[PDB]
Amino acid sequence: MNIFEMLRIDEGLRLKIYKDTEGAAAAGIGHLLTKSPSLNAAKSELDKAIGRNTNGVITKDEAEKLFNQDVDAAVRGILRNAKLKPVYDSLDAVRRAALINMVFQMGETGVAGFTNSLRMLQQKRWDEAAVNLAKSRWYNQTPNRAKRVITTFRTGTWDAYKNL
Repeated sequence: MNIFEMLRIDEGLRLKIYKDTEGAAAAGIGHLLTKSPSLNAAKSELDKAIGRNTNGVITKDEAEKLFNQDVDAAVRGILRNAKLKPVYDSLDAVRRAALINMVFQMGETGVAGFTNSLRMLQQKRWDEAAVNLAKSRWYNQTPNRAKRVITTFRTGTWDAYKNL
């Protein structure tokens, strides 16, 4: 199990533009295209991202290419962030993947906002961090995914993804 397999499980794979959990236009493996409600705006962003006229459909190879770029961008996003880098550096390899998962899902700005949880993660207060991470719109909007991520932060193992 690794970060690509983990996010692949949480994001799924769609070879056509689709609305994500929160209405935004997305495609492939959780690749956010636009918050805009325009199907034309989303299509335009997809063509731009892929470099060709997709007409809203992409191949598996293209979904994966976008996926590699997005994971890479999530990591570098974490490493350039003053609030996130310290937390990331203090974590073991499995928990680092959990932090990357969150950033991939809600952006470094959103995650950097989980101030108290980050502090708790830094101090390695796993169970307190888990409780605090659950008191969020994030958890309430996407409970099944949030608990797999929270469980990963709490235990330091891949158990929450093992049964999947």
